[PDB]
Amino acid sequence: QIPASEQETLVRPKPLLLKLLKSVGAQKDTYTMKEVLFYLGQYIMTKRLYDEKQQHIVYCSNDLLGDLFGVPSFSVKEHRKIYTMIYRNLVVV
Ligand SMILES: CC[C@@H](CS(=O)(=O)C(C)(C)C)N1C(=O)[C@@](C)(CC(=O)O)C[C@H](c2cccc(Cl)c2)[C@H]1c1ccc(Cl)cc1
Repeated sequence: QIPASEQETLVRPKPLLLKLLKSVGAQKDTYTMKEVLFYLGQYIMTKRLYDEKQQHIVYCSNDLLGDLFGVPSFSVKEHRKIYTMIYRNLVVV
């Protein structure tokens, strides 16, 4: 459904997203989506907003991530929706 070439595209996170990304990776002016997805994913795991015990759902209503995505929770398996939420927070280069 989602082509792998999409992970090579270049983007610039908006201020709030950049704040989240910097807690897990070095600050950069331009990121590849592969980088954005990893840092976002790593932020979710280190903060345990995703417990492998709780059937694929990430709970973020008590986190900045919830403010970024505009939702209290979401499934890690519904990738199309994740991309749409992430793009609301970045600008394509
Ligand atoms: C928070 C969970 C992270 C950890 S992880 O792999 O990124 C890693 C362990 C490498 C940090 N994560 C996953 O667990 C995965 C394996 C969940 C799944 O599809 O079964 C993949 C997921 C992912 C990867 C690429 C693109 C999308 Cl939209 C989602 C990806 C993910 C990345 C960002 C967001 Cl916002 C949501 C889910």
